[PDB]
Amino acid sequence: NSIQIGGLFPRGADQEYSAFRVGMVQFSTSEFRLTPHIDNLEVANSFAVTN
Amino acid sequence: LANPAVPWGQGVEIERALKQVQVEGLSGNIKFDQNGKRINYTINIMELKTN
Ligand SMILES: *[C@@H]1O[C@H](CO)[C@@H](O)[C@H](O)[C@H]1NC(C)=O
Repeated sequence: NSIQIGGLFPRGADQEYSAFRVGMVQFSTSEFRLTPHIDNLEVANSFAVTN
Repeated sequence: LANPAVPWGQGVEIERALKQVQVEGLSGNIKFDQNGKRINYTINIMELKTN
């Protein structure tokens, strides 16, 4: 019951990813578990976001 | 899309080639700056009259 979810954090976002991980810890459950793949990028770059 | 993207060298040369172009055309004198915007254009200012 593994659920793969992608994520995109703009370089320089720390507390956001922190709150993301904290959220991962608090809302974790025995039924299913989210398996995030995080990718840091330049959010203003359209090419980077597309890729 | 292949990562990391690698650009071809020739491209820069073609770019410089295009930007250095100065020609005569329907829009008048056509010339570009380093960034690619139009330069030395003539915009005819027109008014609608009865005739
Ligand atoms: C062409 O554009 C440049 C950029 O502003 C300007 O300095 C120059 O006077 C222009 N030439 C004419 C004939 O308008």
